[PDB]
Amino acid sequence: MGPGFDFAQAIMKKNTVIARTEKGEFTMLGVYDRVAVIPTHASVGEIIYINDVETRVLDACALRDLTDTNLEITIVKLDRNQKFRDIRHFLPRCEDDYNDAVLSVHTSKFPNMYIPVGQVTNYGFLNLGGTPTHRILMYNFPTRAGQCGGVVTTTGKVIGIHVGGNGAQGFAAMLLHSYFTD
Repeated sequence: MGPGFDFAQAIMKKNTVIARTEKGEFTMLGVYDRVAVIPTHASVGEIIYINDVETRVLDACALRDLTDTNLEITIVKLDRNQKFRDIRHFLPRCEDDYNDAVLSVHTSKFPNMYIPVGQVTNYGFLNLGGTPTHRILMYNFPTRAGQCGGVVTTTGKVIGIHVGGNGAQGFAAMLLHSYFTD
């Protein structure tokens, strides 16, 4: 409807796949080459389904900060025959607050879903499903089951992936450029 949705749509159309694990179906953001991200609570194993195709996981790393606190991001390298468009230049370098964000989801349950969530706070610490978690972004939208892995964007930036909610607020794990240096 506007330049926010334009950016979100551009990311969804080229940089997302449907990931299925034994814990559910997730929006999965491809970042570069065969590297993607998913919430750690997806419990990625040796095999994952990508757009309903059996795919070997070449590597999976559940990220933690240097205090050994959960970040709720898992970086996955996929045994896929095709690379993602490189979107690492759209990743923020530092922790920050944002205006006018969009949360975009693409699953069997929620195809082509875009939500204008508005103001995004650098919330920091969250007890997420009983797990202490850092670098949490917060938006005042009542997000629901099926939205985990959803991409949070502003015009020009891919800033996080949706990892939970409490019925009134939604929470995303930050994406930082420094996670994806090679």
